Amino acid sequence: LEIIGRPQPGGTGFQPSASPVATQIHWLDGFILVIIAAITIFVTLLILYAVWRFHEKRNKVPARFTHNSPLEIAWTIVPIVILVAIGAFSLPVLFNQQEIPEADVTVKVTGYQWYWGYEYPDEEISFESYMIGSPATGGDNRMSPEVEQQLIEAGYSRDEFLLATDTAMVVPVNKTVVVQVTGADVIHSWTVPAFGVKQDAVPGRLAQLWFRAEREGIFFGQCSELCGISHAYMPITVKVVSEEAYAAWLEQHHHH
Amino acid sequence: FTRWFMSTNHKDIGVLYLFTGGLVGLISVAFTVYMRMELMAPGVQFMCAEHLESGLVKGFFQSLWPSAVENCTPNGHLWNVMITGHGILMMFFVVIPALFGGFGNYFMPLHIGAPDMAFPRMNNLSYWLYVAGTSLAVASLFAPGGNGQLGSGIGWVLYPPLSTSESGYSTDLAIFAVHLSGASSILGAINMITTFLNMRAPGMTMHKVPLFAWSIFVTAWLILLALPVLAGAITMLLTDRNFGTTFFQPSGGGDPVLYQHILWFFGHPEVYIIVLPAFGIVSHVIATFAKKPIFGYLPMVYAMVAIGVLGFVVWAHHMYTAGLSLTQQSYFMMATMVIAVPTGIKIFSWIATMWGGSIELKTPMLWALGFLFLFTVGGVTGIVLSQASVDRYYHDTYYVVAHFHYVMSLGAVFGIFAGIYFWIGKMSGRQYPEWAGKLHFWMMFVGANLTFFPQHFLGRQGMPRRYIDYPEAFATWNFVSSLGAFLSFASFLFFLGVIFYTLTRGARVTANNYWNEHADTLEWTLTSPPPEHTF
Ligand code: HEA
Ligand code: HEA
Ligand SMILES: CCCCCCCCCCO[C@@H]1O[C@H](CO)[C@@H](O[C@H]2O[C@H](CO)[C@@H](O)[C@H](O)[C@H]2O)[C@H](O)[C@H]1O
Ligand SMILES: CCCCCCCCCCO[C@@H]1O[C@H](CO)[C@@H](O[C@H]2O[C@H](CO)[C@@H](O)[C@H](O)[C@H]2O)[C@H](O)[C@H]1O
Ligand SMILES: CCCCCCCCCCO[C@@H]1O[C@H](CO)[C@@H](O[C@H]2O[C@H](CO)[C@@H](O)[C@H](O)[C@H]2O)[C@H](O)[C@H]1O
Ligand SMILES: CCCCCCCCCCO[C@@H]1O[C@H](CO)[C@@H](O[C@H]2O[C@H](CO)[C@@H](O)[C@H](O)[C@H]2O)[C@H](O)[C@H]1O
Ligand SMILES: CCCCCCCCCCO[C@@H]1O[C@H](CO)[C@@H](O[C@H]2O[C@H](CO)[C@@H](O)[C@H](O)[C@H]2O)[C@H](O)[C@H]1O
Ligand SMILES: OC[C@H]1O[C@H](O[C@H]2[C@H](O)[C@@H](O)[C@@H](O)O[C@@H]2CO)[C@H](O)[C@@H](O)[C@@H]1O
Ligand SMILES: CCCCCCCCCCCCC
Ligand SMILES: CCCCCCCCCCCCC
Ligand SMILES: CCCCCCCCCCCCC
Ligand SMILES: CCCCCCCCCCCCC
Ligand SMILES: CCCCCCCCCCCCC
Ligand SMILES: CCCCCCCCCCCCC
Ligand SMILES: CCCCCCCCCCCCC
Ligand SMILES: CCCCCCCCCCCCC
Ligand SMILES: CCCCCCCCCCCCC
Ligand SMILES: CCCC[C@@H](O)[C@@H](O)CO
Ligand SMILES: CCCC[C@@H](O)[C@@H](O)CO
Ligand SMILES: [Ca+2]
Ligand SMILES: [Cu+2]
Ligand SMILES: [Cu+2]
Ligand SMILES: [Cu+2]
Ligand SMILES: [Mg+2]
Ligand SMILES: [O-]
Repeated sequence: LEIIGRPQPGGTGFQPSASPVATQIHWLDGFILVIIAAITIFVTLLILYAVWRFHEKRNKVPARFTHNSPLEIAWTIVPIVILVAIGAFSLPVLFNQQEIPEADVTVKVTGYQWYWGYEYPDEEISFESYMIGSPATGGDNRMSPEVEQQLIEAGYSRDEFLLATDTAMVVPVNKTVVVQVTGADVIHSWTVPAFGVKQDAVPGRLAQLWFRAEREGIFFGQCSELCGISHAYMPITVKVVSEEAYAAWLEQHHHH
Repeated sequence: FTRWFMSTNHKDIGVLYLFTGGLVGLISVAFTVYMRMELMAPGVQFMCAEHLESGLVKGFFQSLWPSAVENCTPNGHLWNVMITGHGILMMFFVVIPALFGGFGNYFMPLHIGAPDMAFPRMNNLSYWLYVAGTSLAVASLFAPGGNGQLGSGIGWVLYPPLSTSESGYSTDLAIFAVHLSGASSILGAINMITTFLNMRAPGMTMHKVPLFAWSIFVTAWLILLALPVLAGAITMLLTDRNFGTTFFQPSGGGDPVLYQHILWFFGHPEVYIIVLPAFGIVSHVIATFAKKPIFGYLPMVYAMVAIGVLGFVVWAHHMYTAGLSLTQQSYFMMATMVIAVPTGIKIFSWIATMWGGSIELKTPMLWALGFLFLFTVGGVTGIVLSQASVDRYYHDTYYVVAHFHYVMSLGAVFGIFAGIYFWIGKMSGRQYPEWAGKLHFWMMFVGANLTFFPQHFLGRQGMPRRYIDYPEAFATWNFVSSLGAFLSFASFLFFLGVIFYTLTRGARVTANNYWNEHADTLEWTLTSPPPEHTF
């Protein structure tokens, strides 16, 4: 399996997209980025021009005007129009994001200090996920020869330290996955950047998210609500595989 | 003598606020230097559990030298205490005390021709509540806290149930600290509002009040509505921790998300309380050094009033991933976007003030020009984050950290520096050396941009907030960001040198108005410094 959902050295962009929702986010952000870079460059060029054109050695008697009504009507309406354009493209994206479709696969995620518990209610499967290198695996949340060995044996490298977990949430490609997120002790937050999803794990509440992964691979996330001393050390691994590789994984969990 | 600390004159309280805010700012900036030392490289090298077994002072100095990973057991609790302490100090005990308690107490009465605040003894009490709060905040760092260590590692907004489960009583000291800070702010707001309405000089109609005084006035109203709410929110934390209540605990029918609504109902107004007096200072500074009256004085006033009001109906943009329904998410995103229109009016009117003027590029003007550019960078990423669909990715990442450092530490802080260089001659009778103010500006301009612009990249790559350590791939831009913070720190030590030089041996100020005629408010008609008893 290819490692796809991961930060890359020196990266300045988004993590690669592996869901339609993530693709929408990349487009909406790129659309807004061109606009706000245009606004910022515009404002900056105005300031640099005004400082150059009206420097005291070049303009020695200052004007005195304090109004210009065509300009003020312009610079009030054009922002309003820019923002309405942004809202028009971004509200559909928000609506696609938050309207939960019908699940092909259903996973119930519980956040703990400091690890994640997964249950597949249709399959009567449940397990816990700890960072490779956490105390659960024998470590103390730092790199070491033993931790590097465990990463290799699990199919990763030392580069995936702090992202890779001992167990992964396995899902089939091109299926609608609905995840139900809650917290067991404090608030945590479950996210996978490559899927464009993030949902807080609040004790006493069950909240839902959805994704449909569009290619196979490995995708990482990290807990995203400060939860205590090992907030930095309770990540998320998602493996997207073929329909029958997924069934194979299911069957390996079935007790006869 | 301690005749400074018992003074009730608004000028002396303003100076006490300025200096205290500056000292606390130095402490909190020092925390960030340590933070960025640990973030400079992946793996944990400084915040080792091994350093706890030594004493407080010995373990301190061991903490500042790097260890190899194999000899360093990561101590995430110390990281969480440092960043919590850094944020609490900034948001409650540094920038509002400097802008509002400092420049507000000193110059708002001068700007309206008032001899003093309406309740001078209330003003002196407000300063001591600020120092009491500051002392509890610092004491909490050394009190028994989470995980059987010292200090509270719960973030500056104290989300439950983490904040109500954290062991020890360090968190209780932090809550008391925030109580005292709100009390100090409420007394100040009462004084500003009474003085503004009741003690203007004869002839000083409200449409003749200078913009700075307006900004303090609007800020004082936001305080009166926002801070009592915060006092409620955090008292409920105190009663869940200590008096058996269950407001935020699901076992007893509570809801942790209820706390977030109450807290952010204060939490967003808090940032407009921070920045409005900086808006006021930018207007005075830009008018002076463009040698041109402010463009659109009345839209400037109304835009500040519009921003202040809208700031109270947008709070849940801090909660897009906390379980808001689609309808709430769509409202708060649209209400938040509106704030860009009044703010843009002020940005464009500051450029319009420069336009057609005769521009003098002295140090206060450099800070104000930097403000215009850098506040715009921070404000447009705030608009990005307002899109809940995109905040899904950016929430709790360093893209948020980049946003709010551009509006706060390259925005509001630039307004603080613009004010200090603008007014130090008027307050002290001594003038700063021009070349050093310019060098301070350019060192801070380069360093602060190197510090925080790469955090946009880290956020886009998915780096979460409040992490002691990070995956290897985030190393490059974390390294650049730490170099920028070290340069920024150098620029601030140099600034403290510049202030020390100015006050002990700076060129003597002889003029009442040592700038020019377009510094046209009443403080420039008085001596430098103004007489002990005004108007
Ligand atoms: C000085 C303090 C300050 C100020 C002024 C602001 C101003 C704004 N902020 Fe910010 N913010 C913070 C301090 C501040 N903020 C802090 C501390 C946090 C994190 C809290 C925490 O979690 O710890 C935060 C986080 C925060 C969030 C939550 C993000 C998250 O946690 O995921 C959001 C949501 O939208 C937000 C948006 C905005 C917007 C829309 C503005 C607007 O007011 C900005 C408007 C300004 C401009 C837009 C630029 C000028 C305008 C023009 C040039 C006109 C043309 C522009 C357009 C048409 C776009 N900020
Ligand atoms: C005013 C607000 C303010 C200011 C000025 C700063 C200044 C800095 N901050 Fe930040 N910061 C916060 C508000 C601020 N901060 C908040 C609210 C949080 C959230 C905490 C949490 O997560 O709970 C935070 C968290 C935060 C993080 C994320 C931590 C994490 O998620 O783990 C980082 C990362 O490096 C950071 C670094 C810095 C650096 C390097 C500086 C500076 O070193 C940059 C350079 C600035 C200077 C050199 C001087 C600044 C001037 C003054 C402060 C004026 C006082 C002086 C006078 C009156 C003379 N701080
Ligand atoms: C104006 C005043 C501002 C004060 C700023 C103080 C700056 C101090 C810089 C710290 O020095 C570096 O710290 C790194 C640790 O982050 C070390 O990383 C190296 O050494 C570590 C071992 O401790 C390894 O784990 C790292 O991978 C490796 O990059 C490195 O040797 C060391 O030179
Ligand atoms: C990082 C911090 C940021 C720095 C903020 C800027 C510092 C503010 C100015 C310093 O304080 C001033 O110092 C003057 C010293 O010359 C005093 O003059 C005083 O001098 C005599 C005593 O020295 C008094 O009798 C007079 O009333 C009075 O004119 C003046 O009162 C006082 O306000
Ligand atoms: C811990 C942080 C460390 C930060 C390091 C700061 C380094 C400071 C550089 C010192 O050199 C200074 O350069 C000034 C500017 O060139 C000189 O001003 C000289 O040049 C100016 C012209 O620019 C004149 O206004 C002055 O009168 C004249 O003294 C000044 O003499 C000289 O001492
Ligand atoms: C922790 C870091 C601490 C770093 C603190 C450094 C900040 C203090 C800068 C002091 O610089 C002074 O600036 C003056 C310029 O304003 C110079 O006067 C020079 O310039 C005047 C001309 O403007 C002459 O009249 C003077 O005689 C001549 O000495 C003076 O030499 C120089 O020392
Ligand atoms: C009281 C409570 C504690 C207060 C904390 C503030 C402590 C800061 C002390 C800084 O004092 C300055 O130190 C510089 C030397 O280290 C001197 O600049 C000198 O060195 C600069 C750099 O070379 C030159 O530009 C200048 O010309 C030259 O005056 C400067 O005169 C002097 O005033
Ligand atoms: O993604 C497209 C989106 O379109 C519709 O959503 C509308 C909604 O119906 C209207 O009330 C409007 O005000 O908001 C949305 C604008 O996109 C569909 O209802 C929705 O299911 C679909 O995802
Ligand atoms: C594919 C690389 C994207 C790099 C974009 C950098 C985003 C920087 C955000 C800052 C916006 C301020 C105008
Ligand atoms: C202005 C937006 C530029 C386009 C964004 C790139 C899209 C990234 C994902 C596309 C991959 C589709 C499978
Ligand atoms: C309790 C098991 C959770 C999954 C652990 C790792 C996933 C195994 C890989 C599944 C098929 C990959 C091709
Ligand atoms: C001189 C006191 C200001 C704080 C300096 C920042 C360094 C903090 C080191 C923390 C050491 C852990 C006990
Ligand atoms: C090669 C052994 C380590 C050399 C680097 C030590 C850097 C220590 C910097 C300490 C900074 C104190 C604020
Ligand atoms: C005695 C328990 C603490 C009570 C604090 C105030 C509770 C009222 C909640 C009001 C909700 C927000 C204003
Ligand atoms: C964003 C602030 C930029 C302001 C332009 C400064 C140009 C200064 C040129 C030198 C002036 C004499 C020192
Ligand atoms: C009279 C000379 C102008 C004073 C300029 C002082 C600052 C020069 C630029 C410094 C840039 C530092 C990065
Ligand atoms: C590979 C070790 C990197 C060590 C870099 C330390 C740089 C310290 C920068 C201090 C600069 C202060 C302005
Ligand atoms: C200025 C108000 C912005 C609102 C806008 O983004 C959307 O509501 C339009 O569909
Ligand atoms: C592919 C194997 C499916 C086996 C199925 O019966 C179990 O998941 C039910 O416990
Ligand atoms: Ca490190
Ligand atoms: Cu967690
Ligand atoms: Cu966490
Ligand atoms: Cu807000
Ligand atoms: Mg969060
Ligand atoms: O905010």
